[PDB]
Amino acid sequence: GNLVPFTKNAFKDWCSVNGKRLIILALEISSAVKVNVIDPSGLVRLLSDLVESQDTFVYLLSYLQRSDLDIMFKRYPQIGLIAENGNFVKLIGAKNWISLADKDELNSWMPEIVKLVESKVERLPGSFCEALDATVRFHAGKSFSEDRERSLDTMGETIQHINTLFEHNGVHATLVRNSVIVQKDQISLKAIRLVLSCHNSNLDQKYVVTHINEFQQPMKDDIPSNDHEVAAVLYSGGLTSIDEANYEYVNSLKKDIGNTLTVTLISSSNEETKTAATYGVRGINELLCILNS
Repeated sequence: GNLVPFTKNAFKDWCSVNGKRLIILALEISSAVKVNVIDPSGLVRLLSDLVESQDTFVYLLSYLQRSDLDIMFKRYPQIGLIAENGNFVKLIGAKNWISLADKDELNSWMPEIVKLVESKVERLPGSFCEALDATVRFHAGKSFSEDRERSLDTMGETIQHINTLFEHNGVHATLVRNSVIVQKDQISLKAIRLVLSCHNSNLDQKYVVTHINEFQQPMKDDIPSNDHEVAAVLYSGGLTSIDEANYEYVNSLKKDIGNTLTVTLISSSNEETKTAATYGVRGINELLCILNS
């Protein structure tokens, strides 16, 4: 609420560089007929000028699984995709997904996580389990209205249970809205770093896949190649803990990239919530109109 408003001038200033521009948009995409939600065709339409620019690369960061995103954006190859918050990446123009998630890790831990969450569901009527390929989400569902206190208690209990058992694997549970999400530590940061590296150092997919262990390493270890092909990076999101980690990371890139900009969607009322984003916008249409200017 106390952030400087995102404007066309601030955006155009950010664009004022010699080199590639990387834009990562963490948006809730829905094909349904929250209020800051948009459909695939609307997103592409509202950014038609932005994407048609030759030096600009736009990526969607989404919690959705690969198969849902492929259905949504099959007709729109101009948009890069990052699925399940970073576990999978489809570079612009690519036919195949890159798995940042390690399949042996998935095969080993996902069934245990799902079983654990399902056992919580049994003891909390109205709740349900959503299992994707590399993430698990425990939804309070109707249990939240039946008894919000019991629901929150059970979710907090579940967070402690999962973190105690899986933290050593680099896996954590977090409370997001009225659900618990289980994911790989800093996987969104690692995906952003991977996408940035590809466009910054001109990596082809085969190199990335062959050297995927390097992109799976902790965010601490970072020495970028001589290339500065990308001269500007922008991240837009909301006000979640995961967004915050992304804002802080993109903000920190100012030492390596040149121009960086972070902007968050704000509303009435999450105005008092703290954020590391530099700028704020009050709606998705306003955000996209600025980015397309």
